[PDB]
Amino acid sequence: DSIIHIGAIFDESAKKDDEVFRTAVGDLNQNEEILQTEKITFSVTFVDGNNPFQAVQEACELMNQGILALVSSIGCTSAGSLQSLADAMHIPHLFIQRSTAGTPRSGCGLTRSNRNDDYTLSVRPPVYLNEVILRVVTEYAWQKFIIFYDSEYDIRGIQEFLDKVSQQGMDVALQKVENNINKMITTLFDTMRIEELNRYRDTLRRAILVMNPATAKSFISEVVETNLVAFDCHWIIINEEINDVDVQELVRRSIGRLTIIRQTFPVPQNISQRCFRGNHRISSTLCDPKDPFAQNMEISNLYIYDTVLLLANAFHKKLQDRKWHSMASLSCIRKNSKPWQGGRSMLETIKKGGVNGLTGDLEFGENGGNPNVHFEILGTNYGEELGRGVRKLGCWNPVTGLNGSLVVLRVVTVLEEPFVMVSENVLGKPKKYQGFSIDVLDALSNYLGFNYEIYVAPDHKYGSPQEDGTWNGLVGELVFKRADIGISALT
Amino acid sequence: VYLNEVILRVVTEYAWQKFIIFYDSEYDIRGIQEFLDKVSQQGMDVALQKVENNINKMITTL
Amino acid sequence: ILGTNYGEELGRGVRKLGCWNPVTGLNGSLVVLRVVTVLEEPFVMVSENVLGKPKKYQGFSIDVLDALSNYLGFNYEIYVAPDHKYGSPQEDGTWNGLVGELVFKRADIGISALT
Amino acid sequence: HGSPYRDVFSQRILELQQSGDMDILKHKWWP
Repeated sequence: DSIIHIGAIFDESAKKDDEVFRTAVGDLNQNEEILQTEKITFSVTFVDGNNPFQAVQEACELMNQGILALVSSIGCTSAGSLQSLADAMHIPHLFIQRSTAGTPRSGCGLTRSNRNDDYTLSVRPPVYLNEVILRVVTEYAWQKFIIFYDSEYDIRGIQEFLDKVSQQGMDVALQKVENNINKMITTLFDTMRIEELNRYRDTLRRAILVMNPATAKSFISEVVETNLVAFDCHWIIINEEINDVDVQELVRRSIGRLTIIRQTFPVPQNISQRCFRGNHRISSTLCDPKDPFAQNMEISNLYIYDTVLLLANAFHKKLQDRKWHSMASLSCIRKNSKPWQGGRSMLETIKKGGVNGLTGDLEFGENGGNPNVHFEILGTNYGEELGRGVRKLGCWNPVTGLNGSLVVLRVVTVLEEPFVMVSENVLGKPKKYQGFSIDVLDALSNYLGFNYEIYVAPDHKYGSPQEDGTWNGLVGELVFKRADIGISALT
Repeated sequence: VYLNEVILRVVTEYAWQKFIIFYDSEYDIRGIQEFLDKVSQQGMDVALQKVENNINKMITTL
Repeated sequence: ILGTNYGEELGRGVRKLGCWNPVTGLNGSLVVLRVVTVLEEPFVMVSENVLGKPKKYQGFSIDVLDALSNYLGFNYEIYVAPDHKYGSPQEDGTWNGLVGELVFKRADIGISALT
Repeated sequence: HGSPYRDVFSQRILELQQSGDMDILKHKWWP
C-alpha cells in the first residue's frame, strides 16, 4: 500500500526531466534513512506546453488520482494556468521553469493574482542575467557595444540592463539574430557599402550574445568566415545553460577574445562525496562527471532530482511529527470542487525544507523561490607558446558578487644624479631611489602592476666596452640578461 | 497592432535621425522590436527608456 | 495624425495633419570637434590646473571659440599638444607641433597662435 | 635584447609626456 503519491506534468521536450524524475524516486525508495517504511509512487503526464487548457486538464486528472504535490517542468505559457490551478486546489506546486530551445531564461512575468495564497514554489533561482552582464561590461570598461539576441529570447529580461547603460550614457545597439544567419548576413553584404561596412565591423568589435549555444556557434562561424570580425574583437556570451562541449566548440569557432558566462553548481570535490549527500546515495549516471549521461544533463534535470529529494524529506518530517493528512481525490470545475484540506500544512512543510543535492543547496526564501545561484566566467587567451584555449576567470553569485578580477623585474641602475638619486641608504647601499628616472619607473610599476627589486650596477658606471664585444657595468647586465630592465640615464 | 509601422512612417517623414523612445511600465517592448531593428539598419541614434509610474522621483533623482 | 501649431494670431491649438491605414498608407503630407592647442598665455591660458596639466582654459582664443561654437552649434573637447610646439617646416621628416597633429589627423581643428 | 615589456614602456613614456605628468617631474628636480 502506498500513501505517498506525487504527480508530474512535463512539456513534450522534457523527456530527460522524466528520466531523472523516475531515477530520483528510485534512489529515494532505496534510501532506508528517509521514509523508512514508505515507498514513493507517482503519475506522470506529458503535455503540449503551449496549450494551457491541456496543462490544466491533465494536472486536474492527476489531482483526481490523488497527489501530495505537483511537480512541473514547463515554459511560461502554461505556468500561469498551473499556478492558478494549484492555488485553487491547495496542491503544493514545485515549478521548474524550462527555457525554449536553450534560449536564456527571462522571468515569466505571469503576475499571478496575489489575493489568494500562493501554492507555487519556484525551484530554479531568479533570473540574474541582467545583473551579471552589467557587472562584466563595467569591469571591461565597455562604452559602446551591440546586444544580439535569439528569436525566442524575451527582451524584458534585459530591460533593467538597457535602462542602466542608457543612464551611464553608453551607445548600445540591439539586434535580433534570425534563426537563419546566412540570409541575414548575405542580405547585409548585398545592400551595404565600404563606409557602412567599416561602421558595422566597428559595431561588431564589442558584442553580447543573449542566445542559445547552437545559434551562437552558427552566428560566430558566419561572421568569422565573412571577415566581419577580426582578432581585436571581444564577444561575451551569457546563458545559464552552456555545456562543456558547447564551450569548446564556441572557443574553437571564434577568433579574438571570447568571454563565456554560465551557471555552475557548487557540489563536493572528493570522488566519494560526489555521489553521496550525507547517507543519500545518488545513481552514478547523474553524479559521476565521467558518465556520458551526467555530462549531457540539462540544468532542469538537476533541479528535478533535488525537487524529488526535497519532497521526500518534507513527507518524512510530516510522517515523523504525526501531522499526516491523507491525499484526496479532487475534482476541477465541478459544483462541489473543494481544495485539499492537507494542502496548507504540506506547503508550509515543503517551503521550509532544505536539501543538499545536484544543484548544491535547494531551499526556498519567504517569497517561495529558491535564492541560490552561482555563475562562472570563462575567457579565452592566446600566445604562440600555448595556442588557443579557455580558462576560468572568475565567479559571480548574488550574495558576494564578483570574485576574481577579470613577476618581479630585476632592475639594474647606476647612481648619477639627478636621474638616479639615493633617498635612503640602509647599511651604506640604497633602499630608496628617487629621481627623474625612478619616478617614471614608479608610474610604470603601479600601472602595469609589476613588482621590482633594484640593485646597482657592479661599478655605478656604464663601463668601457671590453675587447671582442664584451660588456661590463650596467650595459653588460642587459646583454648577459642578468637584469630584466635597466632604469638609468643609459644613452 | 500596426504601431511599429505607423511610427516608422512618421519618423521618416520628419527626417529624424536621433531620438528617445519613452515607454510606460505596462508596455510590451516586443511591439517595437521591428521598429528598433529598422532604425538600427538605417544607422539612427535611438535611445530607450522606461518611464516609471512615479515621474517626479525619476526626474528629481536625475 | 494630429499636430500642434503656433502663431501670435492663433495662439496654441491642434489640427489634423494626415491619415494612415495599412492599405493606402500615409495620406496628406506632414558633431564633436577635437581641439589640439598649444599653451601660451594669454591666448590660451590655464584657468585651473589639476595634476600639473590644465583642466579649464580661459583667454582670448577660448572666448572666440565659445562665439564660434554657439553659431555652428558644435561641441568640442580640448587636449593639450604633448610636444609644446606649434610646428614649422620639417626636413628631418615628420611635422612636429600643431601642424603635424593636423597633417597626420589626430585633431580636426587647431586653435593656437600659429603663424 | 628582445622583451615583451618594451611595448608597454614606450607606450607609457608617450602617455606620461602627453598627460603632462612628465612635465611636473622636470619642474620638480628642475625648478
